[PDB]
Amino acid sequence: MRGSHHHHHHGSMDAQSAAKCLTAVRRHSPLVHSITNNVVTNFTANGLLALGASPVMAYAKEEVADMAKIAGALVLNIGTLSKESVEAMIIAGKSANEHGVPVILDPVGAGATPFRTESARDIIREVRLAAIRGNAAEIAHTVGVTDWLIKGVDAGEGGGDIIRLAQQAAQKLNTVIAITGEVDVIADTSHVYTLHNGHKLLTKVTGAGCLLTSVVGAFCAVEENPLFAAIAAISSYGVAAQLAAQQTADKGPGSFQIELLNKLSTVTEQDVQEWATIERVTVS
Amino acid sequence: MRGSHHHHHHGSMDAQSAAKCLTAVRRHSPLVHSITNNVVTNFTANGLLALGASPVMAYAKEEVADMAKIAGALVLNIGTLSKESVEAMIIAGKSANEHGVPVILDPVGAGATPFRTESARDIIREVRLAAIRGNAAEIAHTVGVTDWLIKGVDAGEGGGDIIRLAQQAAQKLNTVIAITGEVDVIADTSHVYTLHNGHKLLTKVTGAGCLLTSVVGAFCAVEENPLFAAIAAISSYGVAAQLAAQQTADKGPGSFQIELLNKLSTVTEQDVQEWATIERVTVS
Amino acid sequence: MRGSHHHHHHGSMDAQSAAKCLTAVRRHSPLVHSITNNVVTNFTANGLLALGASPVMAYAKEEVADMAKIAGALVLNIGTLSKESVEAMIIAGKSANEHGVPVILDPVGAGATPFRTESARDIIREVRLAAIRGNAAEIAHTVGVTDWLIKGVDAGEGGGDIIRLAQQAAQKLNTVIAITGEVDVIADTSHVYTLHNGHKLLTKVTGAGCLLTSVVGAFCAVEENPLFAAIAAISSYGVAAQLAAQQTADKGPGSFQIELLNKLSTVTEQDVQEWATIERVTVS
Ligand SMILES: Cc1ncsc1CCO
Ligand SMILES: Cc1ncsc1CCO
Ligand SMILES: Cc1ncsc1CCO
Ligand SMILES: [Cl-]
Repeated sequence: MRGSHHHHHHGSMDAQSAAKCLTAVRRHSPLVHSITNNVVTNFTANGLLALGASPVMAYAKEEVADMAKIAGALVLNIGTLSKESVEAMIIAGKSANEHGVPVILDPVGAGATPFRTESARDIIREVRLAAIRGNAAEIAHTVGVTDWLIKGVDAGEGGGDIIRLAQQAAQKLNTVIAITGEVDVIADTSHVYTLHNGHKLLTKVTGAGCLLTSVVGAFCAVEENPLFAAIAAISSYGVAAQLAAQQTADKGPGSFQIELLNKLSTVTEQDVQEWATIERVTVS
Repeated sequence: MRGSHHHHHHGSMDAQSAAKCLTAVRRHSPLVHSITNNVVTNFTANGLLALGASPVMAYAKEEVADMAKIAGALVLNIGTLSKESVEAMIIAGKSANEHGVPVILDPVGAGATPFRTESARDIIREVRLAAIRGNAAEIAHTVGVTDWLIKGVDAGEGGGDIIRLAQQAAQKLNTVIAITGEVDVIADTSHVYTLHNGHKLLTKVTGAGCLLTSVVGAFCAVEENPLFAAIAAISSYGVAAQLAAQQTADKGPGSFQIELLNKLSTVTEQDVQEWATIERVTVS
Repeated sequence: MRGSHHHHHHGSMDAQSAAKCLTAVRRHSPLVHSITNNVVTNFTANGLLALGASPVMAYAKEEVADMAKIAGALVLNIGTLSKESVEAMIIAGKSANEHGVPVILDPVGAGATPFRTESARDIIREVRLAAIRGNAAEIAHTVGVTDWLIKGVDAGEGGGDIIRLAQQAAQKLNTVIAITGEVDVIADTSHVYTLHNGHKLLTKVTGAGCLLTSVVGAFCAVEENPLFAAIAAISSYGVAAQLAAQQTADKGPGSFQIELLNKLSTVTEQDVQEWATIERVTVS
């Protein structure tokens, strides 16, 4: 089911190709194996079901190798990590690597404690990753940006710094780096894009980001290029979120959470084509 | 308190009696002890509360025997099992057995990985179960395929193939077998029934089956005969699910999940007596 | 971010001051580190985000000390405790004590099993707590090392005994004791208050109490006096609950839960000032 829905020889990844990827997810219902934190398990599963994917949660070292080998994508999330779960994530990741199943990492809280930072690097060192999704601070700490410079990530300013961070981190780790924030930045070793969809309400629902990383996995299961896969995932999620906010912005984060689940199931190819905002960044 | 709300010497289980058990659950608010997966814990607890029962979750080997013996029912779910949690489930089940507390099992994933099939089997070997609730494949692979026939060529589900599986499994494991899905069959050693109350939207809510097994536990806490208890539980859940679906319409799986919790609370004894569809199967 | 929003010199704690603390919580978005049960993690995080706080969940002994020292408050909840989690809770509490981070305890199920009663007591013995939040029975079983320690009249149920229970527990443990029920009673070593806000629908939402404890934590992060912080937290929460009920009372527990999250976000200073019912108990 891992097809090719876009190629740079035809131009920059765009809304139409993103919309195609979404339909492929609905069509193939990829099995997405998540080894995530216990604050977002139920939400992640429900979000994936709403979207049209097949979620599976298995954490036991006695069975993670077997589950990951048959999955369409593997997503590792250290939100509530333990030494045991980190072990399982690497066992699952190696099985995934051996079988060609793309692996996505969400380094939740990397930088907050040495344990999270090191566990994130342990995974990167022991597992080949198709992509890493996180906020600017988490990415900077994970890749090793020098202490004193990290501050350069604070506040909310853009136009190059965050864009360069993404490309430099991608070049260093040889993977796709997706930094979400006021403006989202996605890059691989030689290409960079900025995405402009979503709604601030997402910052008021726990797991909004964790679920997003799982959605990136679902798209990575049907699109061979993780960059394009991630761009389509984030754009689709963002449109779904904007549509959800229109119906609940005035009600509150509770109604919005529920409506996001509804929209992930009702958002159409037409919606993405019409509202997705994807911009290629001139790199040179 | 567990009593008898129906006897075979009073006819075959019917909606009338099912509604009576629902009222009994709400009147006694039985304590239902769950040792389940972290993907459905919150949803399971909220569903039981809405229904009218009192949920409690306890997993540590240092207390499961103590919590189980004071419960009205113990429910074991292997959704996100670990070697340690299964050992805890058995310790809990044995305490329940020694104190006369009904034990219900949900063999989630049995047949998907060897670890899961064997874990389900270990529990069955060490714990006397009042009932087992799961899908056809999970029941078949846990008991082991003996009878293969059902129907040739993809045409119809038949129904007799599942009825056969249910009763055979009930006889082999000497327990109540509740198989749910498109079919829906419940049976014990000498009796078999078919229920017809559900909705496809349940396939869009994670833990929809896990919560259903917990509800079966709530009913077994007040109805002495597990066959009657399971039938009442599933019928009531099914009616609630139908009402939730009506109210939901085309809103989405998020709205439906919320409405299911609402209806488990507002569904009435009269609603059950009216929509519960219970068919006793005449096999010979 | 921990300032003082009231002083007994200006009289007793009142709605006006409660309102100010709420605003303080939203201004600082205090980081609330919770080591809680797996049935309420998502609800707890979502509730804190809606309120305006910043939740973080960390449980591994490899990081709980590092996470606690940078938090605004530490919340310990034994709902689904394990030998490992209790150990981690104490490690986190000691670290928090070393840095002046307020620690709140929710002795869930204390008295139901010896392991929980013992565990609750081990934490109290090893960690200086700012406050303990639970129901009458849990507080009674926790402090009642002997059946005579807490002096009072033994009879059916309890009420006026609650105020006396609170006073004695607060004096014996040297901390703030918040007992919630149809009527809430909060006390420290020298003052006693009863609160009268909220709605019975809260008994139908799992984690309603666990979240409240976390909210007490968020307020303690911005108000140096734990008694005052606890009153403001419980009053604000109750008001949000009444407002949510008014719009959900006849829909069901599912709708209510969602509306509670909405209201924790939309409830204003004015709402608290007008609805919060705080009464100082003339004791002497
Ligand atoms: C806030 C939080 N803390 C640990 S995991 C988590 C969920 C990410 O949204
Ligand atoms: C998605 C999931 N993972 C383990 S159990 C479960 C719920 C089945 O609906
Ligand atoms: C009911 C329950 N059982 C274990 S923790 C818990 C959450 C408190 O509401
Ligand atoms: Cl967990």
